[PDB]
Amino acid sequence: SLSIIDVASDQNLFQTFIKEWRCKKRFSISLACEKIRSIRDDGFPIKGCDDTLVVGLAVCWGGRDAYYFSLQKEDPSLTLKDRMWYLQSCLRKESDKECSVVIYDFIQSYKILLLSCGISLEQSYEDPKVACWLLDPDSQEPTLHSIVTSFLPHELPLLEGMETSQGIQSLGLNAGSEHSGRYRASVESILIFNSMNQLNSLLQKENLQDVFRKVEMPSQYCLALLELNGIGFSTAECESQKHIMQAKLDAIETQAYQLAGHSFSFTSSDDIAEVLFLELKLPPNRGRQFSTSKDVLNKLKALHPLPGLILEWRRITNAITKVVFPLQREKCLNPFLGMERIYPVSQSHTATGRITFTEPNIQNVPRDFEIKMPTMPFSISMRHAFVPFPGGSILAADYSQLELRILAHLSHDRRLIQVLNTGADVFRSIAAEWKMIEPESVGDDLRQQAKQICYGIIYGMGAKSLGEQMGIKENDAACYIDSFKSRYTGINQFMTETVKNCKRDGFVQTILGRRRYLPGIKDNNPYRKAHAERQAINTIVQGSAADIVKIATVNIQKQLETFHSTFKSHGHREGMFCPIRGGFFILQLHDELLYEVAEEDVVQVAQIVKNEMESAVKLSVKLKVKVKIGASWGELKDFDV
DNA sequence: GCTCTACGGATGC
DNA sequence: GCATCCGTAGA
Ligand SMILES: Nc1nc2c(ncn2[C@H]2C[C@H](O)[C@@H](COP(=O)(O)OP(=O)(O)OP(=O)(O)O)O2)c(=O)[nH]1
Ligand SMILES: [Mg+2]
Repeated sequence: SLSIIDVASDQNLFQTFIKEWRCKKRFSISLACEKIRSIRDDGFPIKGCDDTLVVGLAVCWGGRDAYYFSLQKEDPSLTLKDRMWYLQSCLRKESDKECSVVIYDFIQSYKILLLSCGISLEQSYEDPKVACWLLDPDSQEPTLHSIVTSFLPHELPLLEGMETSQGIQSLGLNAGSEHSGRYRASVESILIFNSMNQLNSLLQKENLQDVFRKVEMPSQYCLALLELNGIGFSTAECESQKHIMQAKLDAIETQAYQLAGHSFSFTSSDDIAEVLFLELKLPPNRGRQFSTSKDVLNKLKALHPLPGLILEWRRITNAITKVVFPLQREKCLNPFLGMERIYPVSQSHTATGRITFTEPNIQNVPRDFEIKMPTMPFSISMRHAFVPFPGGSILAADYSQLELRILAHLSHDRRLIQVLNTGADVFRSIAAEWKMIEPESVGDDLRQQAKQICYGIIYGMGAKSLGEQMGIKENDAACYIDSFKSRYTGINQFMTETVKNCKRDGFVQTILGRRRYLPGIKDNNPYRKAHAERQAINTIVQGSAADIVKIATVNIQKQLETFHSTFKSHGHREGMFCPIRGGFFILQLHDELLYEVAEEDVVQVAQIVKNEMESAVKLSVKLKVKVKIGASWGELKDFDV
């Protein structure tokens, strides 16, 4: 049954444990976290919540043995200094010592080990959660109990009465359900080592271990570093943007109240519909009798401008309560950098394979949009609020149209490869063809509309929605659909091949092999089947783009680790002088790698990032990037050097 | 009958 | 009233 060995009680036992740890090439370390129970005696205070504390580690290199490395200050021969030195030495990789450390919730445990314990993990990582996601990307978030049930059933009764292993977070890190951190961490290590061995066998069966250990887990390490750095924030810039946005919101509200007389509430869809359709003419679209989406008011723009006022009000409100308040709320402070950063929580459990940041979402920050504030547009830019550290600069690296290049790779579209290799900007060409204007005289918003039209046609947009977005008839939209499909015959061939392969195999394989299972391809409902086909087409391209982005991130992290000898992260600086000099991955936009590169190495790291992103996994189409240097995320001036 | 994600407000059996 | 649904934003 349970077998926990206190390696911090006897000197000879400690030395034997250290020797066995050094001899072994695969660990299962885990973190024991309890309540304060009240500081500096019970253990290291974990950064963030002040009600939790770390007590020690639990290592299990096979079997039920759960050697517990106690970090408690209460064997006098083993002081904190020598114990921590041994822990760091055994957790440091050197002289080609292959060691696969297995850690549940690797990102959070890495952050805890660095920020509180001051221990820099440098070995390989084998997060069981990441392997579980790799097996079933579109499945729900893998709880500890879920992995134990689905991969290690025989060890299930060891979790008897352990209901704390249900809230996503590992039982080792939470402090509820009693179960003092010793037993919790030890049993957690026992569970995760064997479940990760089973996960490795399954990965070998599915031929997914190479991607798991070469790109997926190194990208998880890069995301951990991202979480320790965190995207920048300026506070004052966001305050100014909020003040201007609120002033414009008040002006719009007063103008609308003057126009319509009464004080109808914008937030109420029923009130808006009543004041628009059944009271002030404004014939409806094709209570809640009439739809009141953004598209409806956008269509009703040639009429009197109240729908435009409501659209501006809605956009400003969405920017002010969904993007401004969350940033001002979940905003931290970094005393070492002297500036107010904000650390998002990364999540790689997305369906296609992208990385999305929660609490808050830095990716869904609306870009620069002009506002009509009479006094010419103020061009409200709250991405301006994401300033880097003083003496640094954002070094964003956005791929030239990435799903297009990956499409041309996996289509054998001679036309598309020819167009993309010799830069022609397919989206600008589409805008020029649609609007009959010259390709050199197309605005940014027209370019974005053309890009969303092209991607829609790629991903099976219907004629009705195509005509609705493009402002043309159903027949004209269908004719445009056939014109686009015939122009790129390889794209259509790839679409049919994708649908056939997803129907035959039940899943779709990414460029490296991170298969996504789509049983809906066998659905009988026509809408569900069509959605499954479209999401399979989008998976093999979008997940491939995210996987290429992860490879580029891994390569850039490697190159900025060998070069620019310094701490690998701001959290590394906090745990363990001189000006800042490094890359410091801060944010990802599913095709764009924002880096908090210092001013001294702006050119060098810019060249390194561009080279490692272009020289990443190569296709029949050259992968182009547009490195943009900015004093913030707003003024990203082009950087072709 | 474009995809992926988050996320706050609106309904809701 | 948890529990989604829906509509907004980014890619
Ligand atoms: N289905 C769908 N996918 C999109 C859409 N926009 C972007 N994607 C994907 C394509 C790329 O993998 C990724 C990059 O989005 P961007 O806004 O940066 O456009 P893109 O990089 O393709 O071109 P650009 O940066 O303007 O030169 O997002 C869209 O409107 N629909
Ligand atoms: Mg791009």
